[PDB]
Amino acid sequence: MKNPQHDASLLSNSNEFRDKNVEFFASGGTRTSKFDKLENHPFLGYPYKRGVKRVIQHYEPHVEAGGGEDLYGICIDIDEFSKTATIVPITNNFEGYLVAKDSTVKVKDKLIFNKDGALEKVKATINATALTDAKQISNEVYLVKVAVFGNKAM
Amino acid sequence: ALMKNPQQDSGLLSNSIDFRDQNLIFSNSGGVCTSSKDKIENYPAKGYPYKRGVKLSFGDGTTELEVEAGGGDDLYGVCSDIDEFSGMATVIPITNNFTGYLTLKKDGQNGVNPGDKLNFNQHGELEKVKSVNAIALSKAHKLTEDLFIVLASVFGNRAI
Amino acid sequence: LMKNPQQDSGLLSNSIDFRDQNLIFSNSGGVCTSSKDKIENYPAKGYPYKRGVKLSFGDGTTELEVEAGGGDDLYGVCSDIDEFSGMATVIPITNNFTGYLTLKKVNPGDKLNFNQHGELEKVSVNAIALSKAHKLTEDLFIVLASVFGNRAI
Repeated sequence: MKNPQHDASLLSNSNEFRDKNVEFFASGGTRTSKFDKLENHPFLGYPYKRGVKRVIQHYEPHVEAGGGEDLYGICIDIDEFSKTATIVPITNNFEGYLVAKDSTVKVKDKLIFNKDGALEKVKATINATALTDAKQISNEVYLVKVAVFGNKAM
Repeated sequence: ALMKNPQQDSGLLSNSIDFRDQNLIFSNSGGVCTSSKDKIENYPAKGYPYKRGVKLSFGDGTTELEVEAGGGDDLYGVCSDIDEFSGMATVIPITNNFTGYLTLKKDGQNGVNPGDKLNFNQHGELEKVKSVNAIALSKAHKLTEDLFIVLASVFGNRAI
Repeated sequence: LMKNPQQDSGLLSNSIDFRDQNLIFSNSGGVCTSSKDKIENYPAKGYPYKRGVKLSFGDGTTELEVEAGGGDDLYGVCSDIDEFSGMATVIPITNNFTGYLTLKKVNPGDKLNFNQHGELEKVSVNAIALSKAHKLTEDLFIVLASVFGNRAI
């Protein structure tokens, strides 16, 4: 979940202002423009911080985690109450932390979206460049800062 | 006819009380879902590129460039509106995603189904499938014996 | 080699006509600009002014920069440079651009692509020329081109 609703008995030690932004709940992008196009769509599953694809079946088409030739955009935020995901279309530049398949992605590596919407080292239908090393935040969840700028010819 | 506003007078009055299936008209300019951050351009129009993919067409050099219905590897954008008096075509560049009703070929129109991949032909009309990301969001709707439209979403070019 | 070098003179120049006054190296930005255009800035390495730029990484001590380049690494187009701060204004390849760009040392309608030095050269296709080359210096040529993204042709 984006923000797991768990009540604790202690306050998490977060007084240091450095190394405080690589978190799952940090939605959106590190750098954002006023003129970025955002579209809200119904979603099935947990497409948070993942590449998404449209699915059409009676209900209107939804989005779900996916990648490859079927990529349509990137999910940067989720509202669970209304079950709606915010998506940046692939025709729009993006910069932020996304889900990585494993802790094998280094800086400057070219990345592709897989079937599950996770970023992996290279075949590439899009232009994605890793800006940071893979960072573990959960039991097996890895986040990597990636700049995605449009498609890639051939 | 071959105009955004049907070039024929209507014999009857305001006669729609239902709110369903009232947007399937050729004069429905723009997009079904439109953002306030969209980039919109205008160009001189060469012919009738309305609701069709357009390409940059140049002349001898005496006059500025214009846009004409085209596709394939020359595709520049999609014409979503046209002003007849000034002959001005409103173009949304291919770098900006578009979702709306676009002209469809009258050759296999019965074969178009939601989820099918489409591409622009030489006349700027959509056809079933190579280099442009276009997916049909609905079935073909027939407005005239030669005029078919389809709800499509265009989200840029494609590899290979 | 500079966008707007500052010089001093004892005489004033005279503008005799309102035409062909925009063919100067100081003409930054674009000829046609949209109010909804996305604009970024990066630390500049070298002088990528009026050239295609690509992301360049150092040893990790400092932040990444943009340097003149093209081909498969093309990230965007540099349209302005701040001399005081070393900040290069970049328009990403995901946003279409129309303005004067550096041409390699060509007629309207020709297809152009960015070389390894960020210079536009005649033929992947990235831009379409809108005019003929204009010579500013013995080695500097500019051309009005429209960038539409990336296409396999």
